[PDB]
Amino acid sequence: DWKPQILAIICNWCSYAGADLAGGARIQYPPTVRAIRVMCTGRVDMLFILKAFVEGADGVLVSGCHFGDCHYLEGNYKAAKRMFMIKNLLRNIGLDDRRFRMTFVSASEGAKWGMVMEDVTNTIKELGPSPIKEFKK
Amino acid sequence: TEPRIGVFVCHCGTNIAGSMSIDDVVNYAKTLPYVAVADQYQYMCSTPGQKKIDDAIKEYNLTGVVVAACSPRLHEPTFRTATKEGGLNPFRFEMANIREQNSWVHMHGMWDEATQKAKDQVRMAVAKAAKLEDLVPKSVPVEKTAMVVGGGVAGMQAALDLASAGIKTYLIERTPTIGGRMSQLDKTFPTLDCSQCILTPKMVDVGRHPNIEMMTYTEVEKVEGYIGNFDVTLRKKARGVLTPTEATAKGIVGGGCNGCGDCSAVCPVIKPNPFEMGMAPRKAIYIYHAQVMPLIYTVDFDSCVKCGLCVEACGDKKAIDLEMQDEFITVKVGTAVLATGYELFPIENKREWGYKQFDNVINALEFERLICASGPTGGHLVRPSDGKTPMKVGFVLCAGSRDNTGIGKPYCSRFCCMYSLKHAHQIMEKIPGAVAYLFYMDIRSFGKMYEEFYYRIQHEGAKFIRGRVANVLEDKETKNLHVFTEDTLLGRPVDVEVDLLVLAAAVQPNEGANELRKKFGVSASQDGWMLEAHPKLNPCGTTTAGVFLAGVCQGPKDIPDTVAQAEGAASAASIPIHMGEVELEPYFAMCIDELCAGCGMCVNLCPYSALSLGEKNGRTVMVVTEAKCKGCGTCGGFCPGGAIKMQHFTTPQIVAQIDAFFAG
Amino acid sequence: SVPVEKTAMVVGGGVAGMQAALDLASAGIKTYLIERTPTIGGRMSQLDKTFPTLDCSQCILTPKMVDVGRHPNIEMMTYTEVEKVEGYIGNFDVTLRKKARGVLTPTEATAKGIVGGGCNGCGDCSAVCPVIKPNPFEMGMAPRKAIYIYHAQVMPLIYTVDFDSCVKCGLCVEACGDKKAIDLEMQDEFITVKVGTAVLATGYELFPIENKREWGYKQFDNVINALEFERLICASGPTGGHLVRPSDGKTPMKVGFVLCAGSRDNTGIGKPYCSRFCCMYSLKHAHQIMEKIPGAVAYLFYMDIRSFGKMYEEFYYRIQHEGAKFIRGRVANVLEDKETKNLHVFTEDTLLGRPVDVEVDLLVLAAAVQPNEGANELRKKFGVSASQDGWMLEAHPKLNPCGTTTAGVFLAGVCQGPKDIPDTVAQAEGAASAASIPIHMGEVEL
Ligand SMILES: Cc1cc2nc3c(=O)[nH]c(=O)nc-3n(C[C@H](O)[C@H](O)[C@H](O)COP(=O)(O)OP(=O)(O)OC[C@H]3O[C@@H](n4cnc5c(N)ncnc54)[C@H](O)[C@@H]3O)c2cc1C
Ligand SMILES: Cc1cc2nc3c(=O)[nH]c(=O)nc-3n(C[C@H](O)[C@H](O)[C@H](O)COP(=O)(O)OP(=O)(O)OC[C@H]3O[C@@H](n4cnc5c(N)ncnc54)[C@H](O)[C@@H]3O)c2cc1C
Ligand code: SF4
Ligand code: SF4
Ligand code: SF4
Ligand code: SF4
Ligand code: SF4
Ligand code: SF4
Ligand code: SF4
Ligand code: SF4
Ligand code: SF4
Ligand code: FES
Repeated sequence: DWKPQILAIICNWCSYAGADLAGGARIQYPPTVRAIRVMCTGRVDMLFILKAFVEGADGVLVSGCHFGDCHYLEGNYKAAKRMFMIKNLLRNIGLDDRRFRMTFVSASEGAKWGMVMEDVTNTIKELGPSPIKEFKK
Repeated sequence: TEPRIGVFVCHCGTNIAGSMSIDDVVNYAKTLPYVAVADQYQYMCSTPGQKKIDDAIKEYNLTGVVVAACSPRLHEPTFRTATKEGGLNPFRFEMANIREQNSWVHMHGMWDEATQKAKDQVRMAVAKAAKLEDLVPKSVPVEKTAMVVGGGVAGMQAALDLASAGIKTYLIERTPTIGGRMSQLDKTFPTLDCSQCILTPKMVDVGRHPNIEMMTYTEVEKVEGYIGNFDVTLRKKARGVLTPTEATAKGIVGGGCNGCGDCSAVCPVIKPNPFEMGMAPRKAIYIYHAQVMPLIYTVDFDSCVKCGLCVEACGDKKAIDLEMQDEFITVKVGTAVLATGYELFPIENKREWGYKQFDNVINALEFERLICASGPTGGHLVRPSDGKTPMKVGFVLCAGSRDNTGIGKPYCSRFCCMYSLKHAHQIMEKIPGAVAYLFYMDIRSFGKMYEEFYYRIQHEGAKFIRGRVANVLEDKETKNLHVFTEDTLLGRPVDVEVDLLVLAAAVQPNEGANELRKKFGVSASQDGWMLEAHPKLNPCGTTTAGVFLAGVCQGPKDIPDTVAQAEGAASAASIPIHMGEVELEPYFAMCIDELCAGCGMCVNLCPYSALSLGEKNGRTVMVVTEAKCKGCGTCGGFCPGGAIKMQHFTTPQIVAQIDAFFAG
Repeated sequence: SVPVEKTAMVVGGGVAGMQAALDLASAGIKTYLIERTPTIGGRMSQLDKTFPTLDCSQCILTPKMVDVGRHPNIEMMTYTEVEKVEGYIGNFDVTLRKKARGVLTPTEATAKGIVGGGCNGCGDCSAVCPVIKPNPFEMGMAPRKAIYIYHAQVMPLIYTVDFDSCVKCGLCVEACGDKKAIDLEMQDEFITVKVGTAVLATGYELFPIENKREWGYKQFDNVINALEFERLICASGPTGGHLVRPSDGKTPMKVGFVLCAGSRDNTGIGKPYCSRFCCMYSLKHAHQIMEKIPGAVAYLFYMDIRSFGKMYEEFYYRIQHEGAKFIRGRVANVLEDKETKNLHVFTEDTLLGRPVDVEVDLLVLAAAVQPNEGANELRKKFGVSASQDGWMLEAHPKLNPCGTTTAGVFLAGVCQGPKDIPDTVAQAEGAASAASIPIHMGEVEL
C-alpha cells in the first residue's frame, strides 16, 4: 500500500478559511494532503513547487482566491502566471503536468474543498509515484 | 543547536483525542530535532493552559513554542499573548491546526492515518518555529494636518468635520469661491428648500473656523510621500486682489477688498460668467455671485487689458495688484481627501438633440440658473430665441446615459430623474397654465421621500410619456421644438410641440480630475470615476494609504449621500491623525540591499505602489515604503535573487516546512 | 458648558453598527456595541452574494466581525437590550438588560470563581439536545436545538440557549462537563453605564406579505420571499445551496420574480415608498439561478427597473445578456395547479401590450422593507422622532443625514431609510464622526 505524498500551499484568507469551514461542517475526505498556509499564494515562488517536486512530492496543489477576490487585490493573478509557467516546465522536463494543479476555493466553499481533496487524491493514486524518486535525486 | 522549542498538544476535550492518539503525537514530538519539552493538556485555550505554557517557558528556557491545536485564525492572538506573558516575542509562536484539518475531517475509520497526519503537521510546525525571529512592532508618525481638495458640499463638510474634530485642515478650491454645484441650484428635491439658504450657514462656518485654511483660487501642483507624511506643492494662482490679512502682511494699513464692488462698476471689459453657465455678463474683475464665501473680487488676467481704472475705483485701499504672478507653497499634510465633484457631459455630441444648433434647447444646469431668482433674469424662465415666456416645456431624461453607443455614458447619473421632476414642478408653479412633458425611460425615485415626490409631481399635472426621444426638429418661423419619439405605453408614435426643451445630460468627472487622481496615485474605475479600496465595505478609502474619497468624484450622488460620504471620509482620515501613529503590518517586506541588483522588475508588481527604485551607497537598489506594504508576499515570491525578505514567511522558513514534510 | 464622558454606545451590531463601533474605537473612544441577537453579523450575514460585484457576503464581513471581537476599546454586549435611557448629551445614564444567555464566556466563568473556562465553542451540547425548534437566522426553514448558535461564522461563539423552549433535562450540562459553561438557572441582569453619545443602527425587517392575498405567499407552498431565497441559495443554508421547491424538493427549472411586492402602493396595505434595493437583489437572484441550475430561466415581472448606483446599470446589462426575461408589468394575481404546485402568474406585459399567464416552478416576492419590531420603542427611549414613512427622522434632510434633533444621538443605516451596503457603511462612518466630535472636544454648550 503505497501512500501518496501531496503537498498543499493554500492562502490564509480564502483557501485556509474554506478548509476550516469544511472541518467545522464535518465534511469527510481522505487524510492525504498537508498544507503550508502562506498569506496570499502570490508568496508562492516557483522554487517552492520545484523544491517540493524534487524532494519527493507525488502531487502538488496550490489553492488561492477567486479572481477579483484576493485579499491583497492582485496576488492570485501573479500566482496564476507562475503556475501556468510551472505546468509548461513540468511537461517539458518529462514530468506529468497533471501531478500539479491550482484551485480557486473561496471561504464559503467547504464542500468544494472536500471535493478537491478527493479529486487530487484520486488523480495522484492513478498517476502513481513520482518518477523523480527512482532516478537518483 | 541553540533553538529550543516546546510542543503542547490540546485534547480539546475528546474533540481531538477522539480521532487520533495524543500520546503517540507527544512521544513522537519528544524526538524531533529542536524539542525541549512535549506536553499534553485537555483545554489549552483556558487559563490553566496559558499557565502551563508560561511555566514550561520559564522552567525549560524555551526559545520558541509550538501549539498543536485549532486553527490559528481562531486562537492565534490568545497564544501570542500567552507567549508574550512569559518573556518571549509574540511572533516566536507557531501553531499546528490538528482539529479543523485533521480531527474533524478524519473521524470514521481513520485512526492510524489521522495520527500520522498529526505527526506530519507537528513536524512541519516545529521546523518552521525553529527558524522564527523576533518581530518588534513599529509604527510611523503621522503629521497632524489634513488636506481637502475641492470646496463643494463634500469638501466643505469634510473640512468642517475634520476641523471640529480638532485637526488643522487645508481646503483647496480651484475657483475663487467654495460653494460648488450646490451654489448653482435654485431648489432641492424633494424638500424644495432654497439651496443657497441651507448652504450659506455652512459656507460662513467654513470661512470663520480657526482650524480651516480656506485656500481658494489655487490647485495642487505636485504630491510626494505616503500616509505618514504627504509633501504637497500647491500653486496659488494670481488672484490680483489682496485680502485684508494679505494687505496687512504686504505693509499697507489700508484694508484689502471689503467687497464694495466699485472696480466691477468701472471695468470696461465684458466676459461670460462661468457660474451662470456663460449666459450672464461679468467684468474682468468680478465675483461669481453676491453670496460668495471669500468676497474678494478676483481679476481675470487673461481678459484684463490693464487699463487701470479699477485701481482708482479702489483708492486708499490698494487692494488690486495688476502685476503679480502665481506663488508656490510647500505644505506638509498627514492625510488627503479628494472631493473634485463633476461636470456635465458634452451633449453637443449626440446630434439628434439640437443642443447647440437649436437655440431653445438647453441643459439642466442652464435651466437651474435661468429659473433661480439670482440668475441672468429675475427668475423668469424665458425662451432664449425671443425672450418670451414658454408655455410648453419638454424634459429629455437619460440624455447621453445608459448609452452603449460609445458617444454617451453607459451608466445612470442617479439624480437626473429627481431634478427633472423638480424642474417640472417649478415650471408648473411659476408659470400659470404651463404644462411639463417628461419623456422618460425608467423613472428612478429610489431615495427617502422620492416616490412621494414623484406622486406629487404627477398629481400637480405633469405628463409622463414613456419613450426615449428619437429626434428633435425646429420650426423656422417660430423657434419651437418638435420632439419625435414613441409612447411605448399606448403604443403610438408621438410628436410633441414644446416652446422649451431641457436635456437631463449625464455627469462626468471635472476636467483635470484625472490628472489630480494620478498625482495622488489613485486609480480610476471602469466608468472613469475614482476607484475605491473596496466597493462594498470601504466606500471612502483607496488602495493608496492616507487618501480618501468624498462626493460625486467617487460617483454621482445626491446631496445627502454626498454629505454622508464626506463625513465618512473625514472620520477615516481623522482616525490616524487622532491616534498619531500608523502601526506597520507585523509582516512587511524588507529589501536586503546587499543582494539587490537594481533590476526594478518588482516595482510594478505591488498593488499598493510600496516598492520603488532608489539610491543607497551609490548603488541603485529597491526601497520599501513600509507604510504601504501589507505583507502580501508577491514581491518576495518573485525576485530571483532572494533579495526581498518577507518576515515570518521568509524563504528559509517555508523551505524548512517543505523539507520537514518529506523527512521521517 | 458641560463635560462629555469619553464613552459611546452603538445600538445594533449590524454592518452599520459594526462599522460605527470600529470607527469610534479606532478614534480611541471606549464604545459599547449592544446587540439584540446572540451574534452581531446582522442581515449581511444572511446574504449569499452581493450585487453588483457578486462577492461572497460572509468572506468580506468575517474580517470586520473578527476585529470587533478582538478590539480592546469595544465592549461587545450581545444578546442584550436597552431598558432605559435618561440624561442628555453630557451624560447619558443607560440601563441595559443582559438577557439570560445561559452559557458563560471564559471571562465570566473566571469572574464566577471556577477555573474551568466557559464554552470554547466545541458544539457538543447541541449534539445531545432533544428539542428541535426553527432557526431565526434561516427564519423557520432549518432545525435548531434549544442550545444553539445562529450559524458557524458567529462572532461571539458562545452557544446561547432559548429558555422559553428548553425543558431543563440537563443533557447539555453533561455534554459540557468539566467546563461548567452552562447554567440553566440564570436570569436577566440590569446594568447601568454612562455614555457621552449614542448611535442608533437598528436596521430593518421584511414587510409582512401574508397580506396582499393576490400573491399566495402563505397560501401556496412554492411562493417565497427574498430572504428565504437568499437562505435557500446559499451553500450554508438549510440545504447544500441547491434551490429546491418547498412543495416536493424537486429542482425548479423556472422561477418568477415579483418586484415592488407591497411597494410604491397607496392602497394602505403595502408601503408608499421604494425600498431602493429590491431590483438589484432580484437581478442578483436571477443571475444566481441561471448560473447554478443549468437551463433554468428567470422571469422578472418589473416596473421601473432601478439600477441607479455605481456599476448597477452594467449589472443590469449583464443580467439581460445572460438571458433573463423582463416583462414590464406588475403582477395582477397568482393561482396554482392543484396537481403539480406550479404557479400561474397573471399580469400584463404592457410593452407588447398583451395579457400574460406565466407558469413558474417557483415564485419569489421582492417584499418591501420595514423598521424592525421594537424599533419604535427604542426610538422613543432616546427621544427620536419618526419620518412620514415610519423611519427614524434625521436632523436636516440635506445637510445632516446622520444627526437627530435630540443632541448626542445619531443615526446610521437602514434605520434611517433603506440603503445599500456601501451607503449604509458611509452613513455609519459619518455617524461615528459626528459622535466623536463632542467626545474629542470633551465639552459641549447647550
Ligand atoms: C442640474 C442639477 C440639479 C441637481 N439638483 C439636486 C437637488 O435638487 N438635490 C440634491 O440633493 N442634489 C441635486 N443635484 C446633485 C448635486 O449637485 C450633487 O449631489 C452635489 O453637488 C455633489 O457635491 P460635490 O461637492 O461632490 O460636487 P461639486 O460641487 O462639483 O464639488 C466640486 C468642487 O471642487 C472644486 N474642484 C474641482 N476640481 C478641482 C481641482 N482639481 N482642484 C481643486 N478644486 C477642484 C470645484 O470647483 C467645486 O467647488 C443636482 C445636480 C444637477 C447637475
Ligand atoms: C434580500 C436582500 C438582499 C440584499 N442583497 C444585498 C446585496 O447583494 N448587496 C448589498 O449591498 N445590499 C444588499 N441588501 C441590503 C443590505 O441587507 C442592507 O443594506 C444592510 O443589511 C443594512 O445594514 P444594517 O446594519 O443597517 O441592517 P441590519 O443588519 O438589519 O442591522 C440591524 C442589527 O441591529 C440589531 N438590532 C435591531 N434592533 C435592535 C435593538 N432594538 N436592540 C439591539 N439590537 C438591535 C439586529 O438584530 C441586527 O443585528 C439586501 C437586502 C435584502 C433584504
Ligand atoms: S485551544 Fe483550540 S483545540 Fe485547544 S481547547 Fe481551546 S478551542 Fe479546543
Ligand atoms: S474696488 Fe477694491 S474694495 Fe471694492 S470690491 Fe473691488 S477690490 Fe474690493
Ligand atoms: S485694469 Fe483690467 S480689471 Fe481694472 S478696470 Fe481695466 S480691464 Fe477692468
Ligand atoms: S437618473 Fe433618471 S434620467 Fe438620469 S440617467 Fe438615471 S434613469 Fe436616466
Ligand atoms: S529586489 Fe530583486 S527584483 Fe527588486 S530590484 Fe532588487 S533584485 Fe530586482
Ligand atoms: S508584500 Fe505586497 S504590498 Fe508589500 S511590498 Fe511586497 S508586493 Fe508590495
Ligand atoms: S458544550 Fe459547553 S463548551 Fe461546547 S459549545 Fe456548548 S457550552 Fe460551549
Ligand atoms: S437542558 Fe435544555 S438545552 Fe440542555 S439538553 Fe435539555 S432541553 Fe436542550
Ligand atoms: S427597489 Fe425596485 S423592486 Fe424595490 S420598490 Fe423600488 S422599484 Fe420596486
Ligand atoms: S489572499 Fe488568497 S489569493 Fe491573495
